[PDB]
Parts: sequence; structure tokens; C-alpha cells
Amino acid sequence: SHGLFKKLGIPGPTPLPFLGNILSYHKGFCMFDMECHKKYGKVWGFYDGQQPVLAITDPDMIKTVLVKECYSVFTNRRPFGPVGFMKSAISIAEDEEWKRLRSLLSPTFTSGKLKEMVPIIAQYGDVLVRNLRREAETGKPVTLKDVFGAYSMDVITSTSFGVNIDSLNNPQDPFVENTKKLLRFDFLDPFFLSITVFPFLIPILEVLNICVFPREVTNFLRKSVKRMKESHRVDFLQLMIDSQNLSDLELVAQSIIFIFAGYETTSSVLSFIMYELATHPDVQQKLQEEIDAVLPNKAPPTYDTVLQMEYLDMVVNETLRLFPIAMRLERVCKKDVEINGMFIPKGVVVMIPSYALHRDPKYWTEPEKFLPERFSKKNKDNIDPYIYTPFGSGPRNCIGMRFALMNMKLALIRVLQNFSFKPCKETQIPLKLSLGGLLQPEKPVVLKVESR
Amino acid sequence: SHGLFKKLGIPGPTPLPFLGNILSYHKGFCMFDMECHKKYGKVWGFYDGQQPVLAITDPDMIKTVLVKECYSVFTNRRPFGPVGFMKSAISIAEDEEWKRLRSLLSPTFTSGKLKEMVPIIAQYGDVLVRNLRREAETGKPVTLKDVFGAYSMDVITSTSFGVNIDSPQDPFVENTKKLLRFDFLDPFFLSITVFPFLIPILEVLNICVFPREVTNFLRKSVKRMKESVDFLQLMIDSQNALSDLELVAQSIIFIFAGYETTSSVLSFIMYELATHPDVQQKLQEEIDAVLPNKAPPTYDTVLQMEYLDMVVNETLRLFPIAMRLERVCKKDVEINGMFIPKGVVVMIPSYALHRDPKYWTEPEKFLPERFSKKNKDNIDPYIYTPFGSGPRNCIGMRFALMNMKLALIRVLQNFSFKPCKETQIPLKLSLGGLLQPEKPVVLKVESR
Ligand code: HEM
Ligand code: HEM
Ligand SMILES: CC(C)(C)OC(=O)N[C@H](CS[C@H](Cc1ccccc1)C(=O)NCCCc1cccnc1)Cc1c[nH]c2ccccc12
Ligand SMILES: CC(C)(C)OC(=O)N[C@H](CS[C@H](Cc1ccccc1)C(=O)NCCCc1cccnc1)Cc1c[nH]c2ccccc12
Repeated sequence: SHGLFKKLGIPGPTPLPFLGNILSYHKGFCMFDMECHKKYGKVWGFYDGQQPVLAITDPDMIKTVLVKECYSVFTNRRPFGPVGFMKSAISIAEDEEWKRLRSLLSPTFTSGKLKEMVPIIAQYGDVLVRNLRREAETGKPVTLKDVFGAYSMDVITSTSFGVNIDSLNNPQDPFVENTKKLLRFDFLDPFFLSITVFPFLIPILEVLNICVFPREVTNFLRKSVKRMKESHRVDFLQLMIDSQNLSDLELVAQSIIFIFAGYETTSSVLSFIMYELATHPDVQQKLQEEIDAVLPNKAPPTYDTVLQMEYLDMVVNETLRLFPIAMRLERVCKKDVEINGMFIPKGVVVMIPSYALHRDPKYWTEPEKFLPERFSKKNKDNIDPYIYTPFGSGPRNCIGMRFALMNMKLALIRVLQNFSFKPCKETQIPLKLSLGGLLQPEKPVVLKVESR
Repeated sequence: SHGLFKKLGIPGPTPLPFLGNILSYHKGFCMFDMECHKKYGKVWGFYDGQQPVLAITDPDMIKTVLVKECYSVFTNRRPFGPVGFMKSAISIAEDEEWKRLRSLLSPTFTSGKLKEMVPIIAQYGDVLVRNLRREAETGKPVTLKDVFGAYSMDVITSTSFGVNIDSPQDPFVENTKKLLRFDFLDPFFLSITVFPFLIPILEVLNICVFPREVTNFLRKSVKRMKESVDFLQLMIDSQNALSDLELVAQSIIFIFAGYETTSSVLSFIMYELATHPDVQQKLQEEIDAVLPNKAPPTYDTVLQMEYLDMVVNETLRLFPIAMRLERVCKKDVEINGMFIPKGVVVMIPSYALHRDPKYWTEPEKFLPERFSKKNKDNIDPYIYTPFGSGPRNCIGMRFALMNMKLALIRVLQNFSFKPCKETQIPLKLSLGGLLQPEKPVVLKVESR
């Protein structure tokens, strides 16, 4: 099974028996994809254990996998487990079950539903400032993924359930404590190492009631939703019930995906943005000059005022270029196809290296440098939407893209209106990415906060 | 009563006595709303006779009228008469009668009931192609609304009653096309407006706007169609608190809407596809990709076609067949920072908002890329309202969108459309009452 790409004439690193090419992950998925992109070119193949993975970098071929042949061939992602009841999660569901859940949860993030969240999100933006004002009036360096994480959890628990959990913190809020340990794919752990190298034990662990998400975390989330479901305004929890009037299980599964996504992805990218704004004070000042122009006298940010800020979107877009927290896009080829003049066998996992494409010198000038001017309307036209895919593409893209982009901008504004950010020497410069599994910094992002 | 907007400080054209502002309708409702939107920015008021009409364009205020305070203040549309037994129609009913009829007729267009209609609709799509193949093998220019209307009547009479009607000269299409034509030159719907206080006279006089020998003919056909689950069956089960009349009133609305709205928009779409062959070809390339070897369109393959939805959405932007949205303010309110008196008709100029330069780049041009997933997030759902919004929105929106798409697929799979010189280019909209072309849409049909 390790002679598939040798047969197809597709280059790639020589796989070791059983392991495949997983030993090359010692520097992370990023550095492995960047090296393979330069070593073999537009298309290469490798093996995660006994599983062949074909990597494509052609925009037309990426457009075919993500959009053109999504419903017919490239519908599902790589099988993930053991998940237990989480198999019904929208990000894990396959084929028919995903198509029903995608249409059920699509009206959650419309332009109207999002516009209803702006007055609600505006509350915790002040709690975010008041919590930062305490750590700013006393010169105390600030870890950001904590103060950004507490704000993100308050938004997702209210925009989707209408409940207030962290009521001004409450820094040991149980949701944030449990959600931060819902899952950390560490390749050092021999669990996830075996899960990939040896994939036939997943049915063993499924009947063994084993779950990658710790039982103490799922329970706390499983019983909180049953606590949140007691008897409106029409949000994520409401859409599921009015159509349930689904099950008590699949309803909990989708809530866990929304709670994690709204917390981890929002807080991590916000920490990546503030690091770039601190290391580039010229960009931070120019961004502060635009916020004061659209919103004078520290005016509260509204739905339309956020979409007007051109430079705020450029800072968000450039940071998502350097740090695509998804790293990769994966689709499982469900049947034999010949896309763009290339045969792809059934079962092959088609992977799009987003991190490698976002830093390809053949597309970006000085790819390692933070330059928000890449996304200006003077130059945003010179960017392929299939090379820069921070939220994916096609029918199975990021469903909370418009919500995540709005909320992050609502937090950036209401912060940069009151504070400027400076490094602290105890701040890691340059920022090392996590050489482990997920895209995070090695040392947590710390920065000095000064009040304006 | 002509100093209401002068009192409230709301701008608007100076009304003439009795007439009000109706003599500005000489260019149509659409050109009157576009001019008033540019001169009387954001909010303006005018009079349809002695009836004050407040026009709003703010998305937050439109959302408040159509959605938030719909059940409480803005529940009913403008009063219309004389109507007779048609007062029990869902689109004419008011307050309690509408709420019961809206809940009664809503399950007609669920995702399951619509999915049941695809195998039935797929029959007349072949008859639509076979009737077009005769007028295509001979080089005869085709009147699109004629061949599109015969298909629309077959669908509504089977999806709602289960009867097969159109095989040429069909009595249903012939009568339904005459059911109502609001012509402002025509002096009845006119005086009805300048003089709305004689509507009661003609009521106790048994008089109506829909021709007697059109209503009778629809009135006896339903009694003929009722002999022993669809739109018809849903009501007889609640009759066994509908009556032998209110059931007939709802059937007339479903038959008219399923015929005129479907055929007219389908004609508007094929005109834009013939005047923009690049969009027509690009749409044909997507249909052959989702449905290879001319595969029959099913429920799921229709919702997959992204470009087909973008073409339908852009055509509905340029030609919103309803033109306006109207709600009657039933009690004094102060919405979004503006006082509105009781009895004022709140109007949303859909045609004017769909072509507003503060919202659309080159609004007069046909660009389906406005509704691509990349850009459709620039579109306010309260500016682009081809089916309205709120609890009293278009109840047959999901049915009309599938039916038109099911017809566009089967037609574009077999034929390409070209102008015929005798085709009106550019297309003039009807300067009269309803949104239609002046000259009928004629195009050349070539077989692939
Ligand atoms: C900076 C913030 C975020 C980024 C960069 C991001 C990125 C992504 C990407 C790249 C994908 C996969 C797309 C593909 O495979 O083509 C994805 C999927 C998904 N995202 Fe996000 N996301 C973010 C925030 C959020 C938020 C706030 C939510 C809230 C619910 C969310 C929910 C989801 C879900 C449910 C999926 C799976 C969709 C499916 O399988 O159909 N994401 N995200
Ligand atoms: C392209 C096709 C169509 C368009 C653009 C359209 C548009 C509209 C609009 C704008 C309204 C007014 C909504 C409001 O005032 O908020 C409406 C109402 C209505 N439509 Fe249509 N429509 C179409 C086809 C149909 C079809 C096929 C039916 C089949 C039954 C239908 C039945 C109705 C009914 C019954 C109402 C009144 C609902 C009520 O008053 O509660 N329409 N439509
Ligand atoms: C490399 C690792 C093992 C880390 O992840 C995977 O391999 N597990 C998925 C298959 S289920 C996945 C399971 C999950 C649930 C909660 C927290 C974390 C993990 C899931 O539910 N995820 C969406 C959760 C919320 C979210 C996150 C980020 C952005 N938006 C929303 C496959 C996958 C690999 N990379 C991806 C990038 C995007 C989407 C899916 C994947
Ligand atoms: C400018 C004029 C006077 C022409 O029209 C109005 O002012 N009279 C209505 C108040 S009753 C209206 C009466 C009616 C009934 C059958 C056929 C035609 C007319 C009615 O029931 N029509 C719905 C029939 C089904 C349908 C048609 C089109 C699209 N979808 C469904 C006010 C009104 C203005 N625009 C509208 C759009 C939809 C519904 C009502 C209105």
C-alpha cells in the first residue's frame, strides 16, 4: 500500500514501513509541507501511516476539489475518532448527515442574525476593556489568550444560547477551563501517534467507550446544554429545537463544536494580530487612526461601521495569511476521478497545504514579512482566492467565517480605542510557532498594555 | 387630510386636491419611486388620493415594519375592494383570519412537500421542451410567455389539486390571464383610489374587480376538482373552519400566482440570457456538470447549482414583479426614531432599492456576480426583498424558486436563445400598472 504514488508517477518522500512519513512531522505539519512544496513542486504524495495523502497546489485543481466536485467526490474529510456521539458533529458528519446539518445550521450566521449580535457583543467588549484596564494601570505584562479567551467564551455562550456564564469573571470560569482541554492533538503522545500510524484500532476504542475528548469535559458540556435547553430570540440553540419540536445528543454535539470554535479560534487569532501590531507599531498606529475616524469620540462599533474599515480588514487578512490556524484543508476522494488531467484513486486524502501556499515566494513578495498592504483594494485583485484560503472554500468551508471576522473586528476596535500595545522583552521575538500539532505559539503571547 | 406630511415634517411632492399624487404615476410606480428616492431622500410621503403613503428606505426601519412589529402594528396590507368573497384570500385577509389561514396553508411548501413535486413537475418540463422543439426545428421566433405560461398552469393544477390540464387554447390560462389587469388608464381601479370611500357601496351592491365569468369559472372548477396530500387535500381535512367559498378563494390566489409570476420571471430571465450570451453559456456549462448526459434534475441537484441561483437572484433584482411592499400602520407608533400615525400605509420601494447607487455598483447592468458567495455578503436582506420579508412574506417563495429552476434546467439543457431583431432591445418595462414588458419577449430558439 506504500507503492501507490510510485505507481502513479507522483513524487514524494520515501515512506518507512507502517509509519509512512509521520517521522518527518518532527518539525510540525508546517515545515513538512513547506519543504515538500519546494522539493517536489506542484503535486506530491506522502503516507500518514498506511493512509496515502495527495497534496495539490494548483488553483484550478484546488477549485475542482473544494467547489466543483464537492458533493459528488470530495464531500467528507479524513475520518476522525474515536468520537462516540461526536460523530454527528457537522465538522465530522459525512454525506447525507452533513448535508442535512449544514442546511440546518446555515441560517445561524446570516447578515440579519449577525446584525442582531452586535448589541449583545458590545457588552463584553467593555468587560474586555475593564479587565485590561486593571492590568494596564499597574505595569503588569499581559498574557492575551486568557483575557481574549474569556471574552470569546462569553460571546459564544450568548450568541448561541442566550446565557451569561462568565459574569465579569470569574477567571476560573469552568467553561474555559474545560474547553481548553477538550482536545490537544500532541504527536508526542503515543495515542494520536498510534491513531494515525495504526488506524484499525478506532473500532476497538469505539466499543471500548474510549473518546479522544476526555469524558470529564464532554460530560460538563453534555450536561450544560441540557441545563441550557430549558424553555425566543432565535439563535443557534433555538434553530435546533424548533426543528426538534435531531436528538438530545446531536444537539449537544453541534454545541461543543460551536463552543470550541468561538473560543479557541477567536482568542488565538486575536493574539496573533496583537503580536504583529506590537512588533509593527506603524501598522498599529495607522489602524488606530482609522478607528478614530470612523468612530469619533470612541463611538460604539456597529454592524455597518465594522464593514467600512478598510485597513482593519487588511490587518485581519494579513495575519490570517501568516497564521492559518487550520494549516491544512483535507478532502477524501470517495471514488476514482481524473481531475485537471490527473487520476486520483478512491480513498486518497486530497490535502491543500494552506500554510505553504500562504508563504509561497512564487505568489507573495517577501512572504515572511508582515505587510498588510497585500490586501489593499489596489492590490487585493492580485490574489488567487484558491491560494489564500484561511476559511476554506466551497460548500464545506468555514460556516462561522462571517461571525468570526465580525467578532474579532469588534474586539480589535473596542480595544485599540483605549490601549496601545508594546513588547515586553519577556515577549518572544521572533514568535516561534508550536512545533507540535496545532498552530499556536510556543511561549504564550505577552505584551505591555498602555492606556491612551 | 393633505397636510399630514407637512405637519410631521416629512418631505414629499405637493399633492393636488382629491387626486393627491396619482398624476405622477404617468411613468409608472417604478419611475415615481426612483425619482422620489433621489429628491426626497431616505424617507418621503405622498398621497394616493386621500390615502397618505409613507415610503421608507432605512434597512433597520424596514426590518421593524416587516418583522419585529408585524403581528402588533403592521399586520395588514392596503385595503382592497370591491372583492366580494375574495376577502377571505390569504393575501387579502386581515388580522385573525390571516393568522389562521397563514398557519393552515404554510405546510403546503415544506421541504418534504416540495420534494414530492419534483417527480411530478419533471413531466411538464418534457412537454415544455417538446413544444419548444417544434418551434425550434422551424426558424420561427417564439413568444416565451406563451410557452412558459402553459407549463406554469400544469404545475400549479397538479401540485395543488392533482389534475392535468394543458395538453394550445386552454380555458384556465385564457381566463386566468384576464383575472385582473390593474390599468391606471382604466377608470375603475383609478377612481377606487382617488375615491376609496365608495368601495362599501359596490360591496352591498355585490360588485367585484375580478370579472364575473372568470370567478364563476374558477369557482365551479374547484367544486369540480374537489370530488374525493396536496394544497386541496390540506383544506378539505380542515373542512371535515373553511367553507365552500374560502377554499375557492385560496385556490384562485395559488392558480394566479403560480401562473403569472412563474411565466413572467422566466421570460425576464431568458431575455437577460439572450442579451448576455456569456452568462447563458456559463450557466449551460454548470448544468451539464451537475447533470451529465442531460440527467433529469432532482430536488438536491437544483439547490447545488450556485450559478443558477445567482442568475435567478439577479433577474429578480432588476425585475421585482411586486415592485412595492405595503403595510398598514394600525395604531400610533414611533419606530426607530420616527412617529407614524395610525392609518398611514408604510411602503418599501423594492424596485427603487434594488437599483439604488448607494447599494449597487452599476445598478442598471445585469451582473450575476453580485450574488456570488464572495459578494452576496455585501447585500442587505432588507434592501433586496424580491419576496419581501417577515411573517407575511411570499408563502410560495421556495416553490417558485424550485419551479423556475426546474424549468431553466430542462430548457437550457436542450436549447440556446438568441435575439430576433424583432426583440425589444433594450427591454421597456410596462409604463402602466404591473411590472411587465411593453412588447412581449420574443427570442430565437436553436437546438443543441
Ligand atoms: C479566525 C477564525 C476561524 C478560522 C480561520 C476558521 C477556519 C476554518 C476552516 C479553514 C475550515 C475548513 C474549511 C474547509 O475544509 O474547506 C473551518 C470549518 C469549520 N468552522 Fe471555522 N474558522 C474560524 C472560526 C470559526 C467559528 C467562530 C466557528 C463557529 C461555529 C467555526 C465553525 C466551523 C465549522 C462548524 C466548521 C466545519 C464546517 C463543515 O464541516 O461543514 N469556525 N473553519
Ligand atoms: C418569482 C415568483 C414570485 C415572487 C417574486 C413573489 C413575490 C411576492 C411578494 C413580494 C409578496 C409580498 C410579501 C410581503 O408583502 O412581504 C408575495 C406574497 C404572496 N405570494 Fe408571491 N411571489 C412569487 C410567486 C408566488 C407563487 C408561485 C405563489 C404560490 C402560491 C405565491 C403566493 C403568494 C401569497 C399567497 C402571498 C401572500 C401571503 C400573505 O399575504 O400572507 N407567490 N409574493
Ligand atoms: C489535526 C487535528 C487532529 C487537530 O484536527 C483534525 O484532524 N480533526 C478534524 C476532524 S473533526 C474536528 C474535531 C475537534 C473538535 C473540537 C476541537 C478540536 C478538534 C473538528 O470538529 N473541527 C472543527 C472544530 C471547530 C473549528 C476549528 C477550527 C476552525 N473552525 C472551527 C479534521 C480537520 C483537520 N484540519 C481541519 C481544519 C478545519 C476543519 C477540520 C479540520
Ligand atoms: C396594484 C394592485 C392593485 C394591482 O395590487 C394591489 O395593490 N393589491 C394587493 C391587495 S390583495 C391582491 C388582489 C389580487 C388577487 C388576485 C390577482 C391579483 C390581485 C392579492 O391578493 N394578491 C396576491 C395574489 C398572488 C400573488 C401575486 C403576485 C406575487 N405573489 C403572489 C396588494 C399587493 C401589492 N403587491 C402585492 C404582492 C403580493 C400580494 C399582494 C400585493
